[PDB]
Amino acid sequence: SITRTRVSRLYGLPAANPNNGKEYYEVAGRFSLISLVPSNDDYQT
Amino acid sequence: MASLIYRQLLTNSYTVDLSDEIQEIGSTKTQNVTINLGPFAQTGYAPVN
Repeated sequence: SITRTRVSRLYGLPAANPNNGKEYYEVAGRFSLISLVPSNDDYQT
Repeated sequence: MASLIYRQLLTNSYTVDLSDEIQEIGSTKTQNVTINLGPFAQTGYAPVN
């Protein structure tokens, strides 16, 4: 909201100060990758 | 002897029938060939949309 102003009780996160005084936000978890790379000790069973 | 070979051909003529029986029966009771795949794995692309 913005006090002294009738435009109040809206939703969203403002662009005025999105950090809320914090140096950073963090999100942590697992990473699962399937990539294509060279091959070694192969050409047979 | 050298005519015994003709006599032997005649005598053993019966095996023609056994060979025909082989030819006709094996082709009805043959097992489907299964391939040994290569040492690689035939990978390609992923499902692209």
